[PDB]
Amino acid sequence: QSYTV
Amino acid sequence: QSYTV
Amino acid sequence: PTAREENVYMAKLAEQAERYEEMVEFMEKVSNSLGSEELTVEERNLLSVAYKNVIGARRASWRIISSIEQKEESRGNEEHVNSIREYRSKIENELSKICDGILKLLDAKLIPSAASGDSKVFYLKMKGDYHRYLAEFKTGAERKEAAESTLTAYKAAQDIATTELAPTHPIRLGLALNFSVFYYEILNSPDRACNLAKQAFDEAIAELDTLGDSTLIMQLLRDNLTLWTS
Amino acid sequence: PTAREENVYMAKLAEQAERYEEMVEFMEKVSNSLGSEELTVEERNLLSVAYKNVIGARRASWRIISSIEQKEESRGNEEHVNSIREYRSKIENELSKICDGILKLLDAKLIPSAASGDSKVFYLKMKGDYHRYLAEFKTGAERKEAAESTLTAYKAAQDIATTELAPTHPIRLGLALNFSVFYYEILNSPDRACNLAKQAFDEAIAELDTLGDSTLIMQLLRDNLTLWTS
Repeated sequence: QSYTV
Repeated sequence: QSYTV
Repeated sequence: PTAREENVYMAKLAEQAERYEEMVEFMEKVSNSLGSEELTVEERNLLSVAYKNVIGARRASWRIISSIEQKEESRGNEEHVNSIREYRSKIENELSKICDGILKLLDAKLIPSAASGDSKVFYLKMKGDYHRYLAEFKTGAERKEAAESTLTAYKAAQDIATTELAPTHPIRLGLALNFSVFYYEILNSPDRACNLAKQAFDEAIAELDTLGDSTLIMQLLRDNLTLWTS
Repeated sequence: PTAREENVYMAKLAEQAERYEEMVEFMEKVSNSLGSEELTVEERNLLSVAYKNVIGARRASWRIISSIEQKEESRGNEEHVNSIREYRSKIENELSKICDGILKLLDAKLIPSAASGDSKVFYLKMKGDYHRYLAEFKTGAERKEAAESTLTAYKAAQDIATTELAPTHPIRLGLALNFSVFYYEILNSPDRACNLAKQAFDEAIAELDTLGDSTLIMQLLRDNLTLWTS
């Protein structure tokens, strides 16, 4: 999991 | 509101 | 590898996934599938955590929507007030149904199955708690009867607890904590509230000092006691 | 005091009460009630926050239930694995339905209504995002087509963004952030991921230094970039 917006 | 459990 | 067994395991996957409505369902299957025996301490606590989370989300929303309706009714903004109340009714409806489901289960299966002082006080305190949630939003003749059912259940719970459980027992201590919150917040009687809370705290302190989670609840009685003396 | 107007106000009470499913419903009413005009920036962001919260709760549960199935399949515990997968299917089912609902709305109403570079990239990035959530759990021929739809939508979004929006524009920066996460996590191609993320970050840095939330997203590109170079 990586950051997304 | 008071604490309850 | 039994049905009871698999429903308990599913209830615990539901708890990890935070799908509390499903957790409630799996635990009712468990609970309605019992004969003369009662729920284990684990199963009972799982049912209780499931209902508490299903009702708490609605209580949290009810407080928010209610604090907004009050700010808006205070600025005389009538169109927003109708919109907010209609939203609030929808929430009160889910709160009545949730309570109705655990209160029916308590009268029909749980309470009749309670064979020891631990389980009796546990289910009776629970019965007191859900009638109390009904009272937090109800208003007239409805409030008066929710309040009466509450008082009756807590008293029955306290009779047993007082005579069969240690004052440091977390279920007895939690009963005192919730019963005194009832006096304070539903019955708007701060003095009966402080008296009951302080007596239970003192009895626990007394026992700890002579005979040896009960720690967390006691901090909570103290937090409420100071909060109220202000 | 109009229907559109009242649905937007209800959507905002739903957001405060954290009843996101209802928030989604109120915003679809809004969105399906529009003629040739598009949603305001406020309405579009409300629809988007509603869907994001409805899908995120299921993605969060899917990760939890999936991490457990893997630990248990690793100890060769077969009965728990069947129970966990059956739980996981239930969740995948809600994830497919949620995605299907916003993807149909994008093709039927939103995208055809997009009249400016801001809204076009916004809806196309969204289309890319929901096909990507489908790909995180799908597995075969299904994964390949979710992945293809994803890549197609992001590319269409990037074409517009690159030529019509500033590199410091939060929608363009968010597109780059999500598009590069797609390369990294669905396509397991860390190099295309780092390249795309770094190019977008640099172009933003370049513009800030000469021409003058875009701050938060840039921190996020950087956090992903270092996370990946490890």
